[PDB]
Parts: sequence; structure tokens; C-alpha cells
Amino acid sequence: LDWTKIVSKLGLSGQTAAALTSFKKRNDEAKRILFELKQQPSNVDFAFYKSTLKNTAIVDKIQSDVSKFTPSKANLSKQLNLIESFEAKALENAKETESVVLAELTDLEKTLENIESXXXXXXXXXXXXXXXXXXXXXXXXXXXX
Amino acid sequence: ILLVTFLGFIALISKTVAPLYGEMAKNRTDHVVGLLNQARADHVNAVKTRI
Repeated sequence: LDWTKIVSKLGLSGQTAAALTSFKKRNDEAKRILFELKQQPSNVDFAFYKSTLKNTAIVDKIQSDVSKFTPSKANLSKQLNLIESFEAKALENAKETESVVLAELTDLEKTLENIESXXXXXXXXXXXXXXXXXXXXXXXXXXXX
Repeated sequence: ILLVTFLGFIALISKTVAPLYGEMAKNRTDHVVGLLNQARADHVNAVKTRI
């Protein structure tokens, strides 16, 4: 359900600080509005209102119309702007890690076994892995900048 | 003087052999220690970038 992992979900850029703060404030205010309000309709004490009013058939007609149905500020799920954006963002971030993040793990395992191991023949394969490891270290500083 | 020069040069070559091997530790053998330290630092940077 993660303040511990929800705030650290962004990368090295600080541009996602405004979007993360707006989503957390709207989610906290949504649960506080439903808990502070009553989870029922209305009382409508018609037993003490029809016998106390001066006008005849006044409180009886207003109680039947209020207990039926009325309008409210609601909306439907037709404008699914955030639902369509979740599938497109995962194709460029979650699906993109299968060829970028997974390729770095396979190259790191082959470079560690070749640099730690037969003699002159294994040194030639470790020489090419050393150049790729040195280029990855320089690209790591550019990716964070 | 030919026999005295060969005996004196043999003792100086023995002391210079240990001095040449000792001085090479800060250049020849030091390159292996420097490359091992650079490879260990690059492996920690590559593991941190992949994580």
C-alpha cells in the first residue's frame, strides 16, 4: 500500500514531485469526506410535521417527493482519460525494461565470470567485456545527469 | 685488476637484483593492484546502476 514506496517511485528527476503531491492530497481528502458524512439517506420526520403545519396536505406532499429520487452531481466512466494512459505508460516503462534492464543483468554476469577466469584465450574475451563495463560506468553517470 | 673487477661486480649485481625487483612493485606490480581496485569500483557502480 506504498508513503515509503509511493514517494520514492520517481526517478532522478524532480519533475514528478508536483504530480505525486497532488494525487496524495486528493486521495486523503476523498476518504475523509465519506467518513465524516452520514452513510444513510435522511430522517424526514413526517409524523410530527403533518400535524404541526398550518397548511393542510403540506408536509405530506413534500415527504413523498423527497423519498423518491432526485438529481445529484455524479458522472459516468465514459471519460476514461486516466485508464487509457495507464496502458500506454507501461509500454514505455514496464515493457521497456525487458530489453534495457534485462540486458544489463546478462552482460554483468558474463563479464564477472570472464574476468575471474582459460588463460590467454579467456583474457581475449575478458578484454572485450572490460571495454563494455567501462562504457557502462560512463553511461551510468550520464543517465543520472 | 681483472679478477678484482669481476668479484666486485658480482656482489653489486646481487644487491641490484633485489633493488630492481623491489622498485618494480611500485610500477609493474602496482598496475595489477590499481587495475583490480578500478575493476572492483566499476563492478559496484555497475551493480548500483542496474539495481
